[PDB]
Amino acid sequence: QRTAVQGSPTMLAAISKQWVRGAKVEEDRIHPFRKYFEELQPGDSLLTPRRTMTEADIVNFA
Amino acid sequence: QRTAVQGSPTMLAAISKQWVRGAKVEEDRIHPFRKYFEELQPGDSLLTPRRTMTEADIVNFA
Repeated sequence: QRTAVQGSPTMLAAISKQWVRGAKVEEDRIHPFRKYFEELQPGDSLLTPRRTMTEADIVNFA
Repeated sequence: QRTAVQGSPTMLAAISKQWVRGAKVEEDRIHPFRKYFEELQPGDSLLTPRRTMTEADIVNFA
């Protein structure tokens, strides 16, 4: 049976057992790549540091 | 016999059978480096695209 489910993205993430855009995340101060398959959960999240783009980056990449 | 030939560059190119500065050119929408010797004519010309110089280029080349 095909069923459309409406709600907030966190509710839809819990219903789907998959993270969706705009759903609550969880941060762990362990990088997600260091976790084994069983230790990972949908919604485990990492905010990286920043990188400022330069004209030098355009030149070097091209 | 040595002869001085005065005229427009285009006339001098046609007389010389060599292209000279300021003479009419022919653009062909096929890159000139793809033509065999016999297909090439003096005056076959290509305008390339542009490249903007940057401080990064000075640094990288130095």
